[PDB]
Amino acid sequence: EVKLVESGGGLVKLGGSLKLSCAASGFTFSSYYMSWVRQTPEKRLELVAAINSNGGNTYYPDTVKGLFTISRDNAKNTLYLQMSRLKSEDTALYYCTRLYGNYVRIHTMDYWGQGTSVTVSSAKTTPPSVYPLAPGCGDTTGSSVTLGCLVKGYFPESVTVTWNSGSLSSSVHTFPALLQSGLYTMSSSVTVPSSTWPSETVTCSVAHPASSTTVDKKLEPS
Amino acid sequence: DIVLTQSTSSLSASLGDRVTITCRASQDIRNYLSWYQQRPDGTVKLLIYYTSKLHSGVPSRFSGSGSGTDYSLTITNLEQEDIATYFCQQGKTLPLYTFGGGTKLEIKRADAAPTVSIFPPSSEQLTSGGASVVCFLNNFYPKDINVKWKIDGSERQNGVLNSWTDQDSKDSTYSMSSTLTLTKDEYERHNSYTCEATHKTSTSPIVKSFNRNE
Ligand SMILES: N[C@H]1[C@@H](OP(=O)(O)O)O[C@H](CO[C@@H]2O[C@H](CO)[C@@H](OP(=O)(O)O)[C@H](O)[C@H]2N)[C@@H](O)[C@@H]1O
Repeated sequence: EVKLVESGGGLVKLGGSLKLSCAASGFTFSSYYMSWVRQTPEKRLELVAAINSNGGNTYYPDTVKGLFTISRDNAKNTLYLQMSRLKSEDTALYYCTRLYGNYVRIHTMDYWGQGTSVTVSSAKTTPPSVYPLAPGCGDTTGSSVTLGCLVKGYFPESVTVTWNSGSLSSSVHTFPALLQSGLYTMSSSVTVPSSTWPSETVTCSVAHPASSTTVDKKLEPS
Repeated sequence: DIVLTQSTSSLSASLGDRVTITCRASQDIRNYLSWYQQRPDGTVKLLIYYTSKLHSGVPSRFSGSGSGTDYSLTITNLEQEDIATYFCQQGKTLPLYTFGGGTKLEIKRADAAPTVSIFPPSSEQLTSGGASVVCFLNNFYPKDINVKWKIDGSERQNGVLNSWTDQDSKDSTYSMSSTLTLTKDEYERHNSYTCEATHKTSTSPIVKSFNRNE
């Protein structure tokens, strides 16, 4: 504290509505301007909306005016953003921020929350297909050996890959997801000593919380 | 509608050196320019506001300067915590704030060649009618790499997905995964499968391969 914690994000259909919330602590909330900033998946930042201390004036850049409504509650230390007729393009990370100014002007954002993810899309929720990646044949067997797990055709984000190794150790590369034919594909790799596999069983477990699914796939040498 | 341009998208530097990032406004913002640091996990902190004022708790090796339309952020004696993306923001008139597009700050290290692994499709994926060939290229430096796929002596980009990690916080290397997505029939059409890397660590292409007929 100063601390800002967003909530209410998730998956919404095209043309849907959503309300985010942000709880503030560690300062005198009612003394500060506040705003919502969003960061697109292409990583561009933009101001969505701002509000003065008592909430009498709100401020929208012509981009957002007004599919978005910003409001606050100075008793409950809470900032809200309400959104309606959402479009694909409103997919982004939404940050709550406290504004700071001098006596003349509000000009900077001195604290930010962690952000809430919002995904706006028509595509149906889909668990991933998970395929083990074992080296095709033959060698070089090599000093260490790299195994993988391809996670394809899922929606929305994200997934979690857990490698069961099982008391070995190994580090893991997780590769960021990409769109392909409407859905996400990602992959994960793990590297182990060659005298260790296929002697030891390796399994990749993939969870997809939006579908509430989990699959375990054994890395078959054959 | 004031435009901010950070012309440099990315830059490399070594630990200890002096690094300067520039921001150009399309008009006079009268020193109402701020600098933010975004980490790969998405945490954003304010570093510097009103051109040169340090936010509380920010290390004194960050400084800012400028006026009119031209501003910059300098990091003296770079530390690994400073690897991050840096954004400028003009705040002259609420709600007309604009941000620059960001400048990625990468740590320099010795050239490192990629450990390449190629993976045929599992018979499980083939059973379902799909066929994705995957190549991993791990722990390399520098970031610039050109992977392509050759199939029966024909280069292919259609259906190719490439995904890069961030710089690793422990060895400062990069990794990437290239996946060639095909139908089972497209896959069976051909026999020779090559994941070919072009990287400054090798004079000639680093290649990994297999034949379908095995
Ligand atoms: N007329 C005042 C006004 O000029 P203008 O905004 O129209 O360009 O603001 C000037 C800048 O004020 C300084 O703003 C700093 C940023 O907030 C502030 O530092 P702190 O916030 O750390 O306290 C500083 O105290 C302000 N004086 C001002 O010079 C003009 O007088």
